[PDB]
Amino acid sequence: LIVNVINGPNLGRLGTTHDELVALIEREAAELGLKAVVRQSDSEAQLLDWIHQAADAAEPVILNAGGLTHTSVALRNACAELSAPLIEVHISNVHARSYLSPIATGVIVGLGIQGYLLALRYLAEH
Amino acid sequence: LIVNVINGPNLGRLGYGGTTHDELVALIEREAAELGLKAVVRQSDSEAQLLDWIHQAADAAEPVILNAGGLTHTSVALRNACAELSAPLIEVHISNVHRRHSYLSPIATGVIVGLGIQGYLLALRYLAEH
Repeated sequence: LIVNVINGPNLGRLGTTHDELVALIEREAAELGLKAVVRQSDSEAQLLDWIHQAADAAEPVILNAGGLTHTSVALRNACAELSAPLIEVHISNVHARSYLSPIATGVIVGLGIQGYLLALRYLAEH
Repeated sequence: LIVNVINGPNLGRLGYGGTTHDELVALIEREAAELGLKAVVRQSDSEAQLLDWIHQAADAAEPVILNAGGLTHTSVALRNACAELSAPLIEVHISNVHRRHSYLSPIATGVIVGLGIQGYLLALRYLAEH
């Protein structure tokens, strides 16, 4: 039922606005039949807290981090504790140019912001 | 209009998806219709055959949803072949491959790994609205 869409460093900046996407994500979540706490931050500590909560709750996560994607063992460790599904999403294509991918259930890269809404659809059907 | 969905070596020997190929091939076509597309769902172990299908889609300017098998990691040919694609190419794997390096991913528009046979349908769904 409850899904956590967590976003990281250099995503508060982010062709969409803060909060086009949250609104895009939230209603689509609704249309699918879920609730998407959409959360953003620029610090790992804030980030890690939300991951532990999801693990403590067993509530699915949609994670995108920018700068802590390919640098953070801490973020990998917390994500290892996640009981319920973890879908890594990326808007840009990182492969032309990750820590979590061996701990993520699945990954989506390079499909814009619709990556988020596709991840949802998986979780819902699953 | 037309979406080419191609499958590489060993993918007809499913039985990964839980679901078999024949089942898979119908479902994709099934879910393609409701999105408003004609899923031309193919497979072969022949690398030559695959590459042809890549050329076909390149000449036609059609989007591809590619799931190579073991060629996805090993084959230069397949990247040159994919490097010809003008319209989108979505790379799809049923398992989560993170095999951690894939030739196609740096020239694929996007990738979907570890979401089962549903990656195909999520890939279709990006093409519909893009």
